[PDB]
Formats: sequence, C-alpha cells, structure tokens
Amino acid sequence: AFSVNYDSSFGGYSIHDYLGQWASTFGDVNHTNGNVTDANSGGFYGGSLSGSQYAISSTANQVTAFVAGGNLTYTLFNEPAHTLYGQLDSLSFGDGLSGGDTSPYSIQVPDVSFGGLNLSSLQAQGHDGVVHQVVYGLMSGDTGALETALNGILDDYGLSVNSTFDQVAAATA
Amino acid sequence: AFSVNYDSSFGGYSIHDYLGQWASTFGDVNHTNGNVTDANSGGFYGGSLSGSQYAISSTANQVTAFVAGGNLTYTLFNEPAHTLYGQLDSLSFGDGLSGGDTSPYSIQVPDVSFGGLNLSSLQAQGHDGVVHQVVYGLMSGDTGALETALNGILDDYGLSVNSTFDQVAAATA
Ligand code: HEM
Ligand code: HEM
Repeated sequence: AFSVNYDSSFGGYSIHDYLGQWASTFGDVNHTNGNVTDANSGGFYGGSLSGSQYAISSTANQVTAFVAGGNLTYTLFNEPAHTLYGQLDSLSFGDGLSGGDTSPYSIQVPDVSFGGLNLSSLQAQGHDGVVHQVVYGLMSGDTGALETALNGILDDYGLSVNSTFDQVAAATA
Repeated sequence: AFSVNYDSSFGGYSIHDYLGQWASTFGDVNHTNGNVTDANSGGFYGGSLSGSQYAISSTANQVTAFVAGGNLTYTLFNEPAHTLYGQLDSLSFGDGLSGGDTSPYSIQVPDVSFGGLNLSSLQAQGHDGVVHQVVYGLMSGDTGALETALNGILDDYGLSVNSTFDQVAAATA
C-alpha cells in the first residue's frame, strides 16, 4: 500500500510545498546530450554489467590498450564478487581507443588481434575461470594466463606462443 | 575457427614476444580494492544498466539527493535509447548519499520518503513511460510528473498533493 514517512517537522507541509523546496535546492543536473559525465550520471545499486565488448587503456601512457569481444558479464558487487565470466571470442591489441557507446570499441592503430578463441567460463568458477584470469591478467600487465590458453589452442596445429604470426596464419588458413 | 590478424611488420615476431612488448608498455592499471575509479575501470559496450535502486546528488550543492527503489533497467545506448523502465516502488528525498556498492543507497539526513508507489512502465513506451518521466523529471529538478502520479494515487483517498503529510499518513493508515 501507499505510505509516507517523514521528519515530523514536515507534518504540516503539503506534499507540493515539500517537493517545491527539494527541487529548489537540487537545481538541474543537466543530464542532456553531450553533457553527461560521472558528475551527473547518477548510479545504480544491486546490478551486474554486461556487453559484447570490454576495453581498457593503460594508465601508464593512456595509449596502449586492448579490446575483448564476445558475450561477457561482470558481477560487480554481486556474488561471486568482481567476477568476469561468459564467452571470450576475440582480443585486439594496439594504440588508442575509440567508440564504445553508439559504436563498438575499436583500437585506433592495431598491432595484432585474435579471433575465434572459443574460451568460456561459468559464474560459479569465480576468479578461477579462464575468461576472468585472462582478462584480469591483461589489466594487470600479466600475459601468463592468456599465453597458457593460447598454447592450448595452438597445440592442435603443432604450434605455440613461441611460433610467429606468419607460422600461425599459415596453419590456421 | 581460431584466426589471427596483424600488421605485416609483426610477421616474424613470436606471439610471446609481441605480448611481452605490449605488456611492458601497458604496465599495470592497478585495478585492486580501494584503488578503482573511472580512470582504471575500463568499460563495456552494447549493454544495459539495472538495479534495485537508482540515486543521484545535486551538482550545484553536492548534497540534495533522491533514491528511487524498485526493479529498474536503463537501456543506455540500446533502443529505445536512454529509457528508464520497470517498477518504481519507492522514492526518498533529503540531504547526503551513502552506500550504493556493498550496501544500498541511503539518504544521510532523510526529509520524506514515499513507499508503495506501484508505478510501472515498459521498455517499448520509451520516454513516454511513467517511470521514466517521473525519474528524469526529478533529475531535471522538475517534480511535475511526480505530482501528477501522486495526485492519481491520492484521489482514491479524497486527497491531493496540496494535502499535508499528517493528513496523508492518517488516510493511508
Ligand atoms: C536511470 C536514470 C536515467 C535516466 C532517466 C536517463 C535519461 C537520459 C535521457 C532522457 C538522455 C538524453 C535526452 C536529452 O538530451 O534530453 C540521457 C542521456 C545520456 N545518459 Fe542517461 N539517464 C539515466 C541514467 C544514466 C546513467 C546511469 C548513465 C551511465 C553513465 C547515463 C548515461 C547517459 C549518456 C552517456 C547520455 C547521452 C550522452 C550523449 O549522447 O552525448 N544515464 N539520459
Ligand atoms: C570487466 C573486467 C573486470 C575484471 C576482470 C575486474 C576484476 C576485479 C577484481 C578481481 C577486483 C578485486 C581485486 C582485489 O581484491 O584487489 C576488482 C575490484 C573492483 N572493481 Fe573490477 N573488474 C573489471 C571491470 C570493472 C568495471 C567495469 C568496474 C566498474 C566501474 C569495476 C569496478 C570495481 C570496483 C569498484 C572494485 C573494488 C572496490 C573495493 O572493494 O574497494 N571493475 N575488479
């Protein structure tokens, strides 16, 4: 049922009066096209994050970056906490990062990229999942988990991470 | 269907050696407890935002605030774009904002709160939906849509927004 709680000093105020005073001090956040940042976006509680891509740029130089493509969700503060899981199809490495809103993320000056990775992990595996280990590894500048996963795939072609890009392109054609 | 793409200059590079060079230039974003902000969080593309609460503070005075409770989803860049929909149950008003991560949002010095609003809209209604008009209204310092909705609820009690909080509380007991 509809209910109202209030500090007792507002007992004799009308609802209209109160909301007029609240709005007066609040002002206008100007949540409009071209004007939305973290200062006026507001925020959500209780939710997870999802998307066909996750991307991040270096804080050391703000240029070096990677883009993970697939079907990913991140539990954020839901349990198991701070777990990335789902399907990791692709990984692009290079300099500069554009898009991410009404267009996909893209590396501006691409070096190298991998497609058809076919890596997946369940929510319940938590931080032990391969997708989480790979992507979080890369956020921390640690390629070890990625290289272990790539060695697993490349094993089918008699290759490894010590193979060159030309060798890998030759066997996977 | 594993594949690779690369700038021709990396043809004779080993995968291992490329990733070594990428990682040593990327560094470590330091995505750890207490050290995560927007500068080192990364981002997702193609996704939606949801939660049991939405909340926001004034950009002018950094204090006046509200918290909307219920079951909410915001389409973000998915169509119909920038639409808040679902069920709106509660709305609390006052000064200060606490929590939002591992605890619910809460107003620090509450003035007034409304429960059992029982308002709901669909994604397909877009910006015409009542949950969107109410909350976007409040974000714009514009209580008009809220007051229309409250007059609807209150007319079944023979009251309106010009009634006092004591009178509303008496009728809704
Ligand atoms: C949940 C309550 C929210 C509502 C009702 C809402 C509604 C809107 C509306 C109606 C617009 C554009 C229409 C205009 O120009 O008048 C807009 C823009 C935008 N909002 Fe929201 N929004 C909400 C929360 C958020 C959140 C949590 C974010 C996350 C960062 C966000 C990000 C954006 C962005 C990036 C834009 C447009 C930027 C641009 O196109 O230049 N909004 N919002
Ligand atoms: C998508 C890939 C991501 C992965 C794999 C990831 C992983 C992690 C991990 C493992 C932790 C805990 C590490 C520790 O205990 O030191 C953490 C903390 C955190 N992450 Fe993420 N994260 C990702 C993206 C994001 C995003 C998009 C946000 C949203 C802004 C975010 C916000 C946070 C916050 C606020 C904390 C810690 C806050 C605290 O307890 O002090 N992360 N993340």
